[PDB]
Amino acid sequence: GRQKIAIVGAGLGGAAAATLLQQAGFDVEVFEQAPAFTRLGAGIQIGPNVMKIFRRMGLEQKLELMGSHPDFWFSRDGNTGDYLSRIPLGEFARREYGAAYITIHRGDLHALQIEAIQPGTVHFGKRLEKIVDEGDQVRLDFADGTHTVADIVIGADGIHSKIREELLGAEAPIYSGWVAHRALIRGVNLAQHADVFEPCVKWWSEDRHMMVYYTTGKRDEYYFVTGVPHEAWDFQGAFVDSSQEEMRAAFEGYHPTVQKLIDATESITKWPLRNRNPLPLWSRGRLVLLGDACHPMKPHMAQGACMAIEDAAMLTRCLQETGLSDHRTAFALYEANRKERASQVQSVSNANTWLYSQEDPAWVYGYDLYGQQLE
Ligand SMILES: Cc1cc2nc3c(=O)[nH]c(=O)nc-3n(C[C@H](O)[C@H](O)[C@H](O)COP(=O)(O)OP(=O)(O)OC[C@H]3O[C@@H](n4cnc5c(N)ncnc54)[C@H](O)[C@@H]3O)c2cc1C
Repeated sequence: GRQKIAIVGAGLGGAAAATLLQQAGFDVEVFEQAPAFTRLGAGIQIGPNVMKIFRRMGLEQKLELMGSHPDFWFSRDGNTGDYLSRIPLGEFARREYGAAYITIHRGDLHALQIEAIQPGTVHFGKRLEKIVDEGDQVRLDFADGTHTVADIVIGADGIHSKIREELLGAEAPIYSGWVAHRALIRGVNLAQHADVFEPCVKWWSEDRHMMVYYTTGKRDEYYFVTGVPHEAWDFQGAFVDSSQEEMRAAFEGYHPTVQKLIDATESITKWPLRNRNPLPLWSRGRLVLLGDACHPMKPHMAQGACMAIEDAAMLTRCLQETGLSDHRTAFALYEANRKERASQVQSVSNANTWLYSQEDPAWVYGYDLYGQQLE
């Protein structure tokens, strides 16, 4: 008796799903390949639509205390500093969308999310190598020679998803012609230029950009992440070190505020971004996918983790409707209730002009996931 869910991947999507599903009364364990838990030294942006999901988890208030609450998102021209858009966030967002827009330290958010999972149910050092849906249950084999069995398996295992591979076979090669540079800035370097350093700003030019925001309400730590054309990635790491000289050449011509940020860094890392992504895969048999395993996308709108967390919330609602004994109905309802919004996000990402002009972002931030009728 008593049915079991195995989740592969303890990233933001897998850890959200584990929390929501356990809080709903399901029996859930999580299997993560990393040998240890790492707090990523990076920021992340979380819109009101996802703060409403952290609310269900009991984490919204804590995240509000930890994060920065920008009053606006500014899009600015990279060369001139002209204001291309002034998107109201802050108290306007709280009233209009029903929750805060925050920017926050991603590693600390991630730790808080894993700490909401029942102790004894998250297993590190478990890299899935083989999975077989035997028809009435699924067996999972890990690289350390252990295994586990479950009634359904959630593929929360990211763009390199092994669940996706077991279903579709080996994915065609995808190359990388662009990178994201990442840096955290603190210090007198930050204090010296605090008057010109706005809380949430995207600096744009013809073929590249730099996004910048604070990670905490103290505004003592300032983060940037870029998107920049780059030669094909052939390094073994998921990242490599970059340098100020690299960044200053890539951002030649940008406004003095951006040059000040580059000069203020101590350590920059570079991350490969894929040129292409496959079409969504939602479920097959006893396997269901969420987040970057399901609908990998270019990072143009920076809503990927938010979409993974929305997936987790909607999947939980659908399993609450059907129970685990009727997983095929749940998995069908999940896809039916997510695919159009995922497709709108895809189409707007393709245009790559999100908040470049003074547009109304309500369709993203005002979305009411728990209000949607599953039908
Ligand atoms: C430059 C950039 C900026 C971004 N900014 C934002 C932002 O501000 N806001 C936002 O919402 N999103 C943002 N995103 C998108 C976001 O990072 C991703 O969409 C999100 O991480 C997807 O979460 P996930 O849980 O689906 O996958 P992941 O975060 O990739 O997690 C997958 C997990 O599965 C594990 N795993 C993989 N293979 C296996 C295996 N075989 N066995 C076991 N475990 C395995 C991995 O180790 C990992 O822990 C950005 C992305 C980029 C590239």
